[PDB]
Amino acid sequence: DLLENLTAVIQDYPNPACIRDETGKFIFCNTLFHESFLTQDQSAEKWLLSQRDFCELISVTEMEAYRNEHTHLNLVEDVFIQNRFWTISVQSFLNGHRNIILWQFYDAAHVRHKDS
Amino acid sequence: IDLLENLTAVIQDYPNPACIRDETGKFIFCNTLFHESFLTQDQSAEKWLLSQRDFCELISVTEMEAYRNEHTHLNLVEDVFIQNRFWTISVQSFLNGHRNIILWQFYDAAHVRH
Repeated sequence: DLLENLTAVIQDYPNPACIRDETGKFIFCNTLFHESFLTQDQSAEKWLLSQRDFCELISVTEMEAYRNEHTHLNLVEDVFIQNRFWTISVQSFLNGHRNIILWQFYDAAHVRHKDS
Repeated sequence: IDLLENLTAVIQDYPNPACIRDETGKFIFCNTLFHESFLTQDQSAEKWLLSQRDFCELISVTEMEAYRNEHTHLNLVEDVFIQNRFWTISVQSFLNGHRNIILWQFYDAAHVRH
């Protein structure tokens, strides 16, 4: 199914990434997500809740991404986490009516905007 | 078990046009919405690309990404006019074995929060 395929992509993905469901559960976090963020033997949820400003930002972005903006690119830009600035894309995928939400973390300097 | 196969499955019925190109510039897969939005006459994606007059930046960015040895960049090519409307196109490279594949995803716009 979609979840298995997305997991396979993300686990071969060379930056931190994770998959969530509509309930806030972290379904899967890739190796680099663990190595970047989960270095206190802590759960992804505990990590998230410890990052006040980021949690507040990504919570709203994630709701916008999966409820409204399936055809818009949803980014949280230039957020400081774990001694670096990140930019995070948030995208939802449907399996039937089940939303599967992807967070992909990029170095903020590795995301470039440019007109046509 | 291919990265390419898994990625194809993810984007197949995803509600944005999206396509995958190989490192040489061949279209290797276009999703359903890509066909519906862009290939309405069953023309090749290759001919559709050649017809575009607003693709200078997209093409330049894609060439650079096609040869990258690291796969962590996201390039957003904003306000590309195709036919009669604007798209924002993201460009990402993925490792498939030892070669690169390039994913284009087509959005109505990018929404940035700080």
